[PDB]
Amino acid sequence: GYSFSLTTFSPSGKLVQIEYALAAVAGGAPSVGIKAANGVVLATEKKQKSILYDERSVHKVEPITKHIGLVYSGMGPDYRVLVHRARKLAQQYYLVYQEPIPTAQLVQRVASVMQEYTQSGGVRPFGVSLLICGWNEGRPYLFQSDPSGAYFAWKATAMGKNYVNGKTFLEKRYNEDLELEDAIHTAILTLKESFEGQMTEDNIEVGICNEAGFRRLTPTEVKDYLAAIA
Amino acid sequence: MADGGSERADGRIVKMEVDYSATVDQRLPECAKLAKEGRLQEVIETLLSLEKQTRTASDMVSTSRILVAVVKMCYEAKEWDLLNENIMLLSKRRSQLKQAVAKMVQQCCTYVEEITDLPIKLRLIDTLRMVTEGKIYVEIERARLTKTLATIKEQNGDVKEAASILQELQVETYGSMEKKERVEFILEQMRLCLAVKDYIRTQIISKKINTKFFQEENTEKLKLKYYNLMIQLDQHEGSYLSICKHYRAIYDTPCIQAESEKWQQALKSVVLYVILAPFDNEQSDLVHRISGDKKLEEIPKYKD
Amino acid sequence: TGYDLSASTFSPDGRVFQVEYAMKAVENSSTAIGIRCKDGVVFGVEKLVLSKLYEEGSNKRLFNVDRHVGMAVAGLLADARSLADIAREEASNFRSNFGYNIPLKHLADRVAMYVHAYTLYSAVRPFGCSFMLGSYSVNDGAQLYMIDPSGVSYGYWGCAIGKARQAAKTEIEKLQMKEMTCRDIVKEVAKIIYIVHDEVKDKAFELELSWVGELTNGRHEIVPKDIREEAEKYAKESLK
Amino acid sequence: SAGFDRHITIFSPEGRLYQVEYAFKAINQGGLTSVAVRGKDCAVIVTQKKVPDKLLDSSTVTHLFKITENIGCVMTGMTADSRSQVQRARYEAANWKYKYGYEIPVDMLCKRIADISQVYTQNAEMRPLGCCMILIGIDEEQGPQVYKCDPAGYYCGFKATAAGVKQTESTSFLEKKVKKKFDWTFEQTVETAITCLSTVLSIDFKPSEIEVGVVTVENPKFRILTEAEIDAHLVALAE
Amino acid sequence: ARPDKISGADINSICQESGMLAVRENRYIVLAKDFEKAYKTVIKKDEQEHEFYK
Amino acid sequence: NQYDNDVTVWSPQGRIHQIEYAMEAVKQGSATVGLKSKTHAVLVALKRAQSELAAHQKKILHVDNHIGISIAGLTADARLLCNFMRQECLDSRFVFDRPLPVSRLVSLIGSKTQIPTQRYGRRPYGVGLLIAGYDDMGPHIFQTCPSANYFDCRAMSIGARSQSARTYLERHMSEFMECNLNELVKHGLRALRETLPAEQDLTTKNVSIGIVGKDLEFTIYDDDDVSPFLEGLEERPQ
Repeated sequence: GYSFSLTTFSPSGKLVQIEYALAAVAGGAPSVGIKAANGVVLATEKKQKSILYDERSVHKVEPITKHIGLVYSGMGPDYRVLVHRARKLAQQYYLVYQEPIPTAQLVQRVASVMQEYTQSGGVRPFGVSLLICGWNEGRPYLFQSDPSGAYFAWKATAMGKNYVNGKTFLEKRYNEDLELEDAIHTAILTLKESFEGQMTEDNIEVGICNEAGFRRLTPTEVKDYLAAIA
Repeated sequence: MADGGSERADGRIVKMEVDYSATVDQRLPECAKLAKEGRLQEVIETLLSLEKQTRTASDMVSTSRILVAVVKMCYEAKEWDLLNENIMLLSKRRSQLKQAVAKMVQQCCTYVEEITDLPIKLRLIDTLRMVTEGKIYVEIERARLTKTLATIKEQNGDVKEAASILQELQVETYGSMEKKERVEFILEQMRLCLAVKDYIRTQIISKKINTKFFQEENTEKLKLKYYNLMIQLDQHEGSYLSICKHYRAIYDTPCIQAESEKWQQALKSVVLYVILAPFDNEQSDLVHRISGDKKLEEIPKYKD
Repeated sequence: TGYDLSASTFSPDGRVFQVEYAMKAVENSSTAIGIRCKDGVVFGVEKLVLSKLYEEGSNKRLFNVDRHVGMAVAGLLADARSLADIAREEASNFRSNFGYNIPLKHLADRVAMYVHAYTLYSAVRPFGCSFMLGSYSVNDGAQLYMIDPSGVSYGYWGCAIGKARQAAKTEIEKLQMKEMTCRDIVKEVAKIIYIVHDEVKDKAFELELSWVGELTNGRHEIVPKDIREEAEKYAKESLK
Repeated sequence: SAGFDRHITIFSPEGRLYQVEYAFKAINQGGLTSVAVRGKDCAVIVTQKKVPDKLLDSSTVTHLFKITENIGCVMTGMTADSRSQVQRARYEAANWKYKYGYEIPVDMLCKRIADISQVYTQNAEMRPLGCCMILIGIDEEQGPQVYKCDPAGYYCGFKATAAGVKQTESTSFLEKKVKKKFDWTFEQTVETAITCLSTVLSIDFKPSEIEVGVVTVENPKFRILTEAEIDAHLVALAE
Repeated sequence: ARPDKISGADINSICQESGMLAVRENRYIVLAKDFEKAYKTVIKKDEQEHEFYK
Repeated sequence: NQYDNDVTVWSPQGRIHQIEYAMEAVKQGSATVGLKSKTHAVLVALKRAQSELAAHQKKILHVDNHIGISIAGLTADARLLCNFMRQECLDSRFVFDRPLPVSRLVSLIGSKTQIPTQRYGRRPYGVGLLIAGYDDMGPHIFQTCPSANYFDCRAMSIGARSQSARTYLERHMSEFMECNLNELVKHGLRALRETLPAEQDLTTKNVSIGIVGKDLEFTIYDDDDVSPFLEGLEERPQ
C-alpha cells in the first residue's frame, strides 16, 4: 500500500503508476508494425464483441498528415485525445514553417505532451502506446512511444497481447531488406500467429506509407490480399 | 371486469337458441377484450369459462349441424389469438381452457358416434397444439390418451400410430404423476409392436414396461389382469431361461380362480417351462419350490 | 458504509451515498404538500412552533420567487434561502433578456442543473432541500413541479414533502382534482394537513397556505387565511 | 485486488481501473430498458416508462430528448447526469451550427460528447456522469445512423442497439434476429422492436408504457409517436 | 467462439447441471437448450464486456 | 465518528455535526437577553473579565444610527461580521440615501454566512447576534445561529444557562408588550439576575444595556446611566 500517488518516489524502485499503465497497455489489443526499405506497414487486430457492430465507424489506423501514419495498442478514448493534440500541433508547425512536419519533431512534441501528463499529480497517464511512422526525406521511419514519455526507433515491432511471442516471430521471420508487399505478408503472418482463428476483411485494418504518401487501404484490397495470403 | 363479464355472459346466453353465429362474431372481440383484461386470481378466468361454455352452446348450434369445422377452426383461431396476446404464465389463469377443452372432448365423445374422420381429426390437430403447448394438463392427457387412441382406431393400428405412440410414450410420465390409466395406455403399444411384428422393439417397449414399477395397490386386480399382457410380452417368442418371471406370472393370474382348467394350464405351464430352461441352479430346486400344490400330482404328465 | 465520504466517488454497487444521506435529511423536516386545480396551484405547509418562543410570522417557508412563482421549501432553511435567491436571479436574467415571464419548465431545468452541479464535485456537498414550484399562465394553465435533493425535476398533480410523504398522498389521490376550482382546494389542503399529526409526537403546529392561479389574475401570494377562516371551523368538523 | 480501495482514478495492478467499471452500472441503477434498430431507410427508438403513481404526470416522464430538428436521443441511468448531458449535447450542436454554418452530423456530436466524458475522466475531482446515451439521425450520403455513447467516452454505433438493465438478453435476441438477411420495411422494424422488448421483459402490455421515437428518410424531422398509432402498431403485431 | 473462459473444471459443472436438468425431464438425450441453461446459470456473472479500453 | 471531521460530509443520519459543534461553541458564551415592547427594543448582556484587576470584555457594540447587535461566541468572526454589517449599512446609506430595513440586512447576513457552511475551506461562524432595529413598522428583535437559520422573535436569550431566562420570558411575554422603557429594562435584568448562580449578585461594572427607540438613536450605557437602572429592585426570593 504505497505509491500513491505521483508526487513521491518509491524506497528504491520506479513509478508504479506508470508501470501499471504499461501493464494496461500490455493487456490491450495486439498490433504489429514493420519498417521496410521503401515503406512502413502498420496493422492492428480489431475484433468486434458481437456480430452487431459496424466496421466503418471507428478507425484504428489514422493519418496525422498526408504522409504520416499512426496506430496504437491501448484505449481509443485517450488515443483520440492525443491524436487531436497531435493534429493541432502538426498544423501549428505547418503554420510556422510552411512545410510538412518531420516525424522526429512530432515524436519530440508528443512525448513532451505525454511527459507533461506524467507530471504531478492529479491526472492519470495515458494507457496508450503509439507506433508512429512516416516517410520524411526519402528514408521512412518508425517511432514507438510509451506512456512514460520515452520513445524508440524500430525496424519491426509489436504491441498488445503476446507481443513477446510475436516479437520472437519477428526476429526469426523479418530481416533488413524487403518491399511493402512482403512486409504486409509477414505482418499478417505475425498478426495471424496471435489473433483468433476467424480473420476476415474486417477483423484486421491496415494502412501503409509509400514515399508517394500515406495510404489507408480499403476492405476491398485487404480482402483481396488476405484471401489466404499463404 | 366482474360486472363486465356478468352483463356480457348473462345477456349473451340468450341469442344462441335462435340466431346464427353473428353474435359469436359479436363475441370474438368481446372475449378477446375480456381475456386482455383477465384479472389475476379467478374472476375473468371463470367469466371466460362461462363464455366458452356458451361458445360450446354455439358449438352445438354450428358444429353439431353440418360439422363444417371452418367454424371450429375459426373458434380455435380466436382461441389461438386469445392464448397469444395473454401470456398465462401460470399466474393463476388457465381455466378458460380447462372445462372448455374438457367439453370439447365431451363433444368428441358425441362425435366419435356422430362425426366423420376429417373434422374430428381437425379438432385433434387443434388440441394437439392446445395441450402440448398450453401448460400440459392431467385429464386432457387422459383425453389425449383417448384422442390418440381414436387416431389409432382410424385404421385400427399401424406403423404410423406406432410412431404416434412411440412419440407420446415418455413425455407425460414426468409432468403429472399417475399410476393407473397411463399404464393402460402403455400396455397398448405392445399390440402396436405385434401388428408390425418387431420383437426387439417389443423389448425396447419392455424397457418401457419395467420402468413402470410399483404396479400394485392401484385398483383391486388391475395388474393381475395386466399379467395377460405381461405374458404376451414373451409368450410364444419366448426363449428358455429369461422366462422364469414370465412363466410364473402365468400362474398368479388364476390364483384368484378356483377353476380346474384355466388354472390347470397355469399349473402345467408353470411346471412345463422347466423343459424350456436348461441345466441351471434355479431349476433343480425351483421344481420343488413349486411342488407342494394339491392339484399338481393329479397329472400323469407331471409324474412323467 | 464505506466509501461514503466524497461526493465524487462511486460505490462497489454503483451509487453515491452522499446523495442518499442528503435525500433522507429532508425526511426529518416539516411536512409540506402541494396540489393544483384546473385554474390554480395551492401550497400548504405544516409549520410548528418550537415551544413558545416564536412569533407566528417569522421565517416563512413560503417564499415568493417571481411575480407568479413561489417556493414551498422543506429541509434546511438557509440552503433554501440561497436557492431561492438563485431562482430569483435566474428569473431576473430571463426577464432582462427576453421581456416576458419565465416558463416553469425552463426555470425548473436551470434550477435542476444548479442543484446537479452542486451534487457533482467533491469540494461541495449536495443540497439538503426539497421544494415545490407552482405557476400559472393564460396560455399555459397551471403547472406544478418538484425537485428532489439529487436534481431530478419533473411534474405532478399533487405531492408531499416531509415525514408523511406517503401518509398525505394516501388521501391526496382520492381527491377529484380536475373538477374543482382552488377555492374548494383551500379547505381541502387544510383538512389534509390537519389530518396528519394533531398532537402525537409534538405539541402544536400552525398552517400556512400559498395560492396562485387564475383568481389572482396570475399573481402569487399567501391567502388571507383569516378571511373565510376555512381551516378551523372545518378542522373541528374533521375530527369526526 | 484492491487493496488500494479504488477511491480515486488511478491505475491498479493487473491492470484495470475500478471507477469507470463502477460507473458502468450506474446505468443499472436506473431500472430501465432501451432498444434501437437500424434496418433500412428508417430508425426506431423504443423505451418503456415505470410510473406507479396516478398523482404523477405522464408528459414530463419522457426520456426521448429531441436534441436538434434532425437528431433524437434516449437516456437511461440516473436522471441528472442524463439531462445535463442532453443540455451539453444541445449546446454543442448549436455551437456547430454557429461555427460551421450547417447542420451537425450525428457522428461528430457523439465524438464531442465522448471527448467531454473523457476530459471528465482524465482529470480527477469530478464524478464521471454515470449515464448512457443512444443517438439517432439521418445523414445524406450515409442514410440513417444509430450510435451509442459510453460514460467512459467510448463511442460506437451499429445496426441493432440496446443499453440499460437487461441488454445482454436483448443483444442475444438481436443476434438471434439480425442474422436473417431480409429487408426491414419500417413495420418490420417497429414489430421487431416491440417484440424484442416484449420477449426480453415478457410483459405484453398497454400502449401507454413504451415511448417510440422514429426518424425516416421521408420526413427527416425527429418524431415521437402518439397513443393511437402506437396502439395501431401494437394490434398490428397482435396475432 | 463465445469468450466463456470457464476454467477446466466447470465444463463438468455445465455437464452436471445440463444433463441433470434433462433429468428433470428424465431424458438422457441432449439439446442445445442445455447450453443456454448452462450459460445462464454458470459464470454468466462477468461477462462479457467490458470492451472499453481494450 | 470518522465521518465527523468536515463540513462537506453528510452524516449517515443526515445531521452534519460541524453545525452541531458550532451550536455548542455558541452555547459557551456570555448570557444576554433581548426583548422589545411595541415602541422600544432593549437588549442587555453580561460582561466577564480575565482577572480581578482587568477590565471587562464588552458585548454590546454599535453598528448604525438605528442598528445595534449583541454577540456571543468568537470575537474575530464577531468583528468580521461587524465590519461587513457596517459596510452593507453604509453601502445602502450611500446608494439609496435611506436607513436600512432590518430584514433584508439579516437576509444578507444569512447569505453571507451560507458560503462558509457549504464549501470546503472555511469554518461556520461561531456567533451570537441579537439584532435590534427600526424599519417603518417598529422595533424588531432578530437572532442568528451558526447554521444561518435566523429567527424573528419577540423576546430571546442566548448564551450560558440562558434557559431560566427563557422561562422568565415565557411567564412575562404577555406582560412585555405594554410597558415603557424603565420597567422593560428591569424585566431584562430580572432575566439576567436568573442567568446567574444565586450566591453572587449583579453589580454595576458587569452589565450592559443598549436601547434603540422609535425616536431614540441607538445608545450603549455603562455603569453611569446604569446606576439609575440598577435601583428599583428587591432581593431574590430566598
